[PDB]
Amino acid sequence: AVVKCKPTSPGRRHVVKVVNPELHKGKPFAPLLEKNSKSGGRNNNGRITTRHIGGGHKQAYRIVDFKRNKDGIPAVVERLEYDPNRSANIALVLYKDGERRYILAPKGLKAGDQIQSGVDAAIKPGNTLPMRNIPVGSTVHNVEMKPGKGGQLARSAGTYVQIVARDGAYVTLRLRSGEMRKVEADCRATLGEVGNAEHMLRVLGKAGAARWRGVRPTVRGTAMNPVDHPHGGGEGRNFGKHPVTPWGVQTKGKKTRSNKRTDKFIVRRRS
Amino acid sequence: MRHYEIVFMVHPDQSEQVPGMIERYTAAITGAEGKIHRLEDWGRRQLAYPINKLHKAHYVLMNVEAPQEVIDELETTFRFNDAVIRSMVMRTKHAVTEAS
Amino acid sequence: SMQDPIADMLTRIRNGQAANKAAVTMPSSKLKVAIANVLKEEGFIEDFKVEGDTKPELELTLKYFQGKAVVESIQRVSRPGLRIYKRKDELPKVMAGLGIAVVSTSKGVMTDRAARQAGLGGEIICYVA
Amino acid sequence: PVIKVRENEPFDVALRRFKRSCEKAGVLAEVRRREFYEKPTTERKRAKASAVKRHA
Amino acid sequence: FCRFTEEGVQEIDYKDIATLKNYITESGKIVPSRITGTRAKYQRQLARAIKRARYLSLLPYTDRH
Amino acid sequence: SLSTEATAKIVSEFGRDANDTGSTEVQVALLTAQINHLQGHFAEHKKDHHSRRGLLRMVSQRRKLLDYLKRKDVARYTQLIERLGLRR
RNA sequence: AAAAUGUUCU
RNA sequence: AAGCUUGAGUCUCGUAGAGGGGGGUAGAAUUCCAGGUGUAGCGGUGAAAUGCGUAGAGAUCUGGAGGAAUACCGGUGGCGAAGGCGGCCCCCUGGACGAAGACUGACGCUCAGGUGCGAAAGCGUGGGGAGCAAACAGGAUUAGAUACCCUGGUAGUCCACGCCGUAAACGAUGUCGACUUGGAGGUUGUGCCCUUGAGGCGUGGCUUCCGGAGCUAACGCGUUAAGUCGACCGCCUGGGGA
Ligand SMILES: [Mg+2]
Ligand SMILES: [Mg+2]
Ligand SMILES: [Mg+2]
Ligand SMILES: [Mg+2]
Ligand SMILES: [Mg+2]
Ligand SMILES: [Mg+2]
Ligand SMILES: [Mg+2]
Ligand SMILES: [Mg+2]
Ligand SMILES: [Mg+2]
Ligand SMILES: [Mg+2]
Ligand SMILES: [Mg+2]
Ligand SMILES: [Mg+2]
Ligand SMILES: [Mg+2]
Ligand SMILES: [Mg+2]
Ligand SMILES: [Mg+2]
Ligand SMILES: [Mg+2]
Repeated sequence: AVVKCKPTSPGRRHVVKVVNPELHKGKPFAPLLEKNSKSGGRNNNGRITTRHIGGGHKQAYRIVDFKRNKDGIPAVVERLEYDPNRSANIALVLYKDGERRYILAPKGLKAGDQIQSGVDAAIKPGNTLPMRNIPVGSTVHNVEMKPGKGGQLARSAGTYVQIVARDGAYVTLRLRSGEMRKVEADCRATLGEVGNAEHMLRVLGKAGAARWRGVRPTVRGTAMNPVDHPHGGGEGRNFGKHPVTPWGVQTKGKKTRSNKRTDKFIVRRRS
Repeated sequence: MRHYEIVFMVHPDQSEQVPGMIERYTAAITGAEGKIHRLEDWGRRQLAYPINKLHKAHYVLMNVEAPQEVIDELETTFRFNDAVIRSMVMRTKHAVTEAS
Repeated sequence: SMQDPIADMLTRIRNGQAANKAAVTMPSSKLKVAIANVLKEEGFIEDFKVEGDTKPELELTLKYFQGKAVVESIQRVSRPGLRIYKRKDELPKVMAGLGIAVVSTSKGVMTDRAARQAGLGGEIICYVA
Repeated sequence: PVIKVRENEPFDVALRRFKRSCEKAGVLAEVRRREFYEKPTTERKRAKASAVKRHA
Repeated sequence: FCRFTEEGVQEIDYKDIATLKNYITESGKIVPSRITGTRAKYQRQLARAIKRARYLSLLPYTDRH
Repeated sequence: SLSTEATAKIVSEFGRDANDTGSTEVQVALLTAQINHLQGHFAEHKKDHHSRRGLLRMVSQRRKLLDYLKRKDVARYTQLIERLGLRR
């Protein structure tokens, strides 16, 4: 549940802890861990490409199975685990062949529940079938955009995708933003909503928490001098120009998609 | 073990599959030791209005004495299956063996 | 609930009188029976019949002198929510002795006059006029 | 109120029949009722009034 | 004159459309009890049956489709 | 509310002879069992207020029964509570 | 569709 | 201290019900989107204008999306402690009523403090958002019009979990019990009867209307009382201030 902390200190006052006692209180499954070093938001050129990234806490990358290739082999869920690399929780699952894999934990899924991938697999949360097989109406998550590639849509705490239609070889997905999107019906999609939906109710309560997550302080343009950011300078608090990025592009409303390769797939834009 | 008056109408093109489906249902019912007190295939009847987008549908009345779980399963199956268009599980006092 | 039986009985009697009922029946009780007897003695009803073994029904036969009720009024003075006990000196008289006060005394249920004569009083069960 | 003119039948008569059918249905009345929202309370009151009237 | 009562039925059948569609008008509306002279309980049952039929598409909701 | 068979079983357990169904203890058991049955439902359905009202009433009745038992004969009451696992 | 008001005490 | 069965409960079998909670779905309709047909109006009102419309509106057909509410049935009909509860289906679930019988044996009633529920609005977080619609805007009307009318239109209305705790939350009528003339119904049981036919004779539950005695300031109430009494609690003591 969500847990509003008592205000024994300022900083602890506004904290709301999304507690989840079914998560594994211990070291995660070591084979599926790999090293994931932090960037600081810095590319091969060493330059801060993306600002407000750094410090953080050391994290170990969980090799989460987004592809779901183990067709026909059912898998029992061993334990829900904390994944620091995503807002979702990750269920460690034991396939009957012997293999262990992490999956995004769905909403209703928990230790002891069985899951299954492939065409034959039954329609119940955690099961992964091509969207030709999944019925229209369904809330699905971890949806693949290209078949066999890996689930790219709806992986965040409490997200999902409504399958809204199947006009031939393409199913239409009502994405979590509202963007209606044609995806091939051969693309896999894990039944249910990804399950950590109370995640959004967590409030950090202090700057430190943000820092822990890896989020360095964001200085406002307007706070700076003209040389650094368009919203720069002014004796006192001036701001007599239209909101723009640090690189001069308008920020309140100006659409920045210019793909054209994938406009075919976008049925209706989000609004 | 309560009784259930089920009536479901199947897509008219899938009429050839219907008997098989019925059989399967019966098996399921019996799987958890339940009875099937009547089973009337009315066949393709003219609908009063077009459900989904067709004017005829293949009706199947079927009365059961079964547990809850089995009924739930049946319902789920119905929901899944595009062949069946409408189902209507009803609770019924008595076995209601007589013909309609 | 039936939280005063005597009172209820009295009410029934009164209602009978009002509505010209030849008889008035109710669940019998020893106290109730005594009261009935007292009433009979004093002159306000004809006869009482306690009919039954397991569930005895007290059935009072009401009087109607000249097309009107004999029982002019019949009020409980003592009642469960407030009991009224009078000493011999305190003892009441209903309509200056033209009407009776049924009083329960250590030597039986009786009209107030009787009690006075005896040299005692007690729970003034009901004024009957 | 679906109508169709049968073989050898006047127009006026047909129209009349249609009107009758409509009346039976209570279409116009229904429409009127649904022109504006009546508060449930108001509706109840109206019903009560009607009932009272009926008690002649 | 209530027919159901006369018949001696425990419950009206939604499947028996021939009986039901006497008690629904041409447009598809459920006919009043006061008009048909049905008993109140029976009327409710009848209504329910009609509804069921409509759902299953034996009777129509309205005379449009 | 309560299944017939269950009720019968309860009666058998608590009532002295099979037709002894009004016995205070038996009644209490019936109530208690019913309460237990409902507890799960209530947990599932927190906002079902009307149903809860009934449950509350039942509980009250049970309490009353217990009280009645206690004054008449304490030992029996003590036994009964032990049997049921009633707190007090 | 639109139609406000009438000084006090007798 | 011992009992008894009338009060109060329990069990058996049924009964009707928009009782409550959860979940499914159905059709009609409004809205929006896309596409077709088509052309100068549509829309609105008292009349207008704002508004929408030659960029093709409105009308009209097709396909879709969504949300909300459930026509008819529907009824001084029903159920619920009151608030309230209305498509159909399922799962969980509370109560009521009757039929007989069996059992418990006063276990009752009422209840300050306390606890719970409690329309609508409102508030909190997250969803949702068609229609309606405070606020707001414009158009009217007007002497003015911070309104009524029109056009739009946000919060809200919807859902989830909390809080709020009030309403003409009214039957302006506390709860439980008894008793007292009747009629007309409604509703829902049930026993009896050649059902010789939709009927006849009862007996219960709940309930609308009239009306007798009686009560009342009168209005009225009147077997569901505001009659006659009993138990318990609540509340009132001129108006304004408040
Ligand atoms: Mg940033
Ligand atoms: Mg910030
Ligand atoms: Mg900043
Ligand atoms: Mg500076
Ligand atoms: Mg610059
Ligand atoms: Mg300045
Ligand atoms: Mg029930
Ligand atoms: Mg005995
Ligand atoms: Mg509200
Ligand atoms: Mg307006
Ligand atoms: Mg204005
Ligand atoms: Mg809100
Ligand atoms: Mg108040
Ligand atoms: Mg009212
Ligand atoms: Mg009041
Ligand atoms: Mg009257």
